[PDB]
Amino acid sequence: TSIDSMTEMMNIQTELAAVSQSMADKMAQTSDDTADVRDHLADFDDFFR
Amino acid sequence: ADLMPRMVAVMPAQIQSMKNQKQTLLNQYQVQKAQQDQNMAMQENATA
Repeated sequence: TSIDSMTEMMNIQTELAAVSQSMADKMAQTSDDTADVRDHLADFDDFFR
Repeated sequence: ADLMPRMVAVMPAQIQSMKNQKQTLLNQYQVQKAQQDQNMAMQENATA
Protein backbone atom coordinates (compact mmCIF):
# COMPACT_ATOMS: atom_id res chain seq x y z
CA THR A 1 0.00 0.00 0.00
CA SER A 2 2.83 2.41 0.83
CA ILE A 3 4.46 1.67 -2.54
CA ASP A 4 1.19 2.52 -4.27
CA SER A 5 0.93 5.80 -2.36
CA MET A 6 4.52 6.74 -3.23
CA THR A 7 3.93 5.97 -6.91
CA GLU A 8 0.88 8.22 -6.95
CA MET A 9 2.91 10.94 -5.22
CA MET A 10 5.60 10.69 -7.90
CA ASN A 11 2.99 11.04 -10.65
CA ILE A 12 1.55 14.13 -8.97
CA GLN A 13 5.06 15.58 -8.63
CA THR A 14 5.59 15.11 -12.37
CA GLU A 15 2.32 16.92 -13.07
CA LEU A 16 3.38 19.76 -10.75
CA ALA A 17 6.68 20.04 -12.63
CA ALA A 18 4.80 20.33 -15.92
CA VAL A 19 2.52 23.00 -14.44
CA SER A 20 5.50 24.97 -13.12
CA GLN A 21 7.25 24.86 -16.49
CA SER A 22 4.12 26.09 -18.27
CA MET A 23 3.72 28.90 -15.74
CA ALA A 24 7.35 29.96 -16.16
CA ASP A 25 7.07 30.07 -19.96
CA LYS A 26 3.81 32.04 -19.89
CA MET A 27 5.23 34.48 -17.33
CA ALA A 28 8.29 34.96 -19.55
CA GLN A 29 6.02 35.84 -22.47
CA THR A 30 3.97 38.18 -20.26
CA SER A 31 7.14 39.91 -19.05
CA ASP A 32 8.27 40.37 -22.66
CA ASP A 33 4.94 42.02 -23.47
CA THR A 34 5.12 44.21 -20.36
CA ALA A 35 8.66 45.24 -21.31
CA ASP A 36 7.32 46.22 -24.72
CA VAL A 37 4.61 48.31 -23.02
CA ARG A 38 7.16 50.00 -20.76
CA ASP A 39 9.47 50.74 -23.69
CA HIS A 40 6.60 52.28 -25.64
CA LEU A 41 5.54 54.40 -22.66
CA ALA A 42 9.11 55.57 -21.99
CA ASP A 43 9.66 56.45 -25.65
CA PHE A 44 6.37 58.34 -25.58
CA ASP A 45 5.78 61.64 -23.73
CA ASP A 46 8.90 63.12 -25.38
CA PHE A 47 6.50 65.73 -26.75
CA PHE A 48 5.60 66.41 -23.10
CA ARG A 49 9.00 65.56 -21.59
CA ALA B 1 -4.93 24.29 -6.94
CA ASP B 2 -6.51 21.09 -8.24
CA LEU B 3 -3.25 19.14 -7.97
CA MET B 4 -2.60 20.10 -4.33
CA PRO B 5 -5.58 18.21 -2.79
CA ARG B 6 -4.36 15.01 -4.48
CA MET B 7 -1.05 15.28 -2.62
CA VAL B 8 -3.02 16.02 0.54
CA ALA B 9 -5.15 12.90 0.11
CA VAL B 10 -2.14 10.69 -0.64
CA MET B 11 -0.63 11.13 2.84
CA PRO B 12 -2.99 9.23 5.22
CA ALA B 13 -2.27 5.81 3.69
CA GLN B 14 1.41 5.84 4.67
CA ILE B 15 0.73 6.87 8.27
CA GLN B 16 -1.57 3.88 8.74
CA SER B 17 1.18 1.62 7.41
CA MET B 18 3.66 3.07 9.89
CA LYS B 19 1.20 2.64 12.77
CA ASN B 20 0.57 -1.00 11.85
CA GLN B 21 4.32 -1.61 11.61
CA LYS B 22 4.79 -0.13 15.09
CA GLN B 23 2.08 -2.41 16.50
CA THR B 24 3.73 -5.41 14.84
CA LEU B 25 7.10 -4.44 16.32
CA LEU B 26 5.69 -4.14 19.84
CA ASN B 27 3.94 -7.51 19.62
CA GLN B 28 7.07 -9.16 18.23
CA TYR B 29 9.15 -7.69 21.04
CA GLN B 30 6.78 -9.05 23.67
CA VAL B 31 6.71 -12.53 22.15
CA GLN B 32 10.47 -12.86 21.65
CA LYS B 33 11.29 -11.37 25.06
CA ALA B 34 8.98 -13.87 26.74
CA GLN B 35 10.49 -16.76 24.80
CA GLN B 36 14.07 -15.76 25.59
CA ASP B 37 13.42 -15.17 29.29
CA GLN B 38 11.53 -18.46 29.60
CA ASN B 39 14.34 -20.37 27.90
CA MET B 40 16.96 -18.75 30.12
CA ALA B 41 14.94 -19.58 33.23
CA MET B 42 14.60 -23.22 32.20
CA GLN B 43 18.24 -23.67 31.14
CA GLU B 44 19.60 -22.08 34.33
CA ASN B 45 21.53 -24.49 36.57
CA ALA B 46 21.00 -27.33 34.10
CA THR B 47 24.70 -28.25 34.29
CA ALA B 48 24.13 -29.71 37.75
